[PDB]
Amino acid sequence: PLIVPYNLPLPGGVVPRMLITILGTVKPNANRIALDFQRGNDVAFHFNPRFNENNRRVIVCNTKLDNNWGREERQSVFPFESGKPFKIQVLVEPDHFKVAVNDAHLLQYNHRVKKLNEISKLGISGDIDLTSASYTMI
Ligand SMILES: OC[C@H]1O[C@@H](O[C@H]2[C@H](O)[C@@H](O)[C@H](O)O[C@@H]2CO)[C@H](O)[C@@H](O)[C@H]1O
Ligand SMILES: [Cl-]
Repeated sequence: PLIVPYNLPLPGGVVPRMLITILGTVKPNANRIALDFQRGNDVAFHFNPRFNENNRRVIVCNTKLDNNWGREERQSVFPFESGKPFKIQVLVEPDHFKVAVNDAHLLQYNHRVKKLNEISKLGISGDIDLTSASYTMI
């Protein structure tokens, strides 16, 4: 019921205790999913499940500054499956984003962009049917 790519504004940026929840279903024969927490043109946190990178499934995380991608942090634990519904929860903590998928902790990503209050948009894209994109304070 939501258009993809989807832009979710994050008013006044992010802050510790902010929980962002994305519900969707992976399409059959999916290639990629991307969450992009943006600070203007910069990407503070790119969370990028890849379903077929040299016949491997991997999650690539990174930051884009001044149009340049930085050093990739790769996670081989891969909780997504083509055709299946998922929940991604991103909890903002003082020193990292903490990601859980389907209620199971997946990874953390240390804050490289430090102006948390300027990370004011989340872009959601890729091979999914998007059901819900929302946030709350815990
Ligand atoms: O780093 C995130 C970024 O990756 C780009 O692709 C990389 C690829 O991961 C790497 O193996 C290769 O050496 O360089 C490519 C270009 O930097 C994606 O194009 C981009 O969308 C992000 O996902
Ligand atoms: Cl910064």
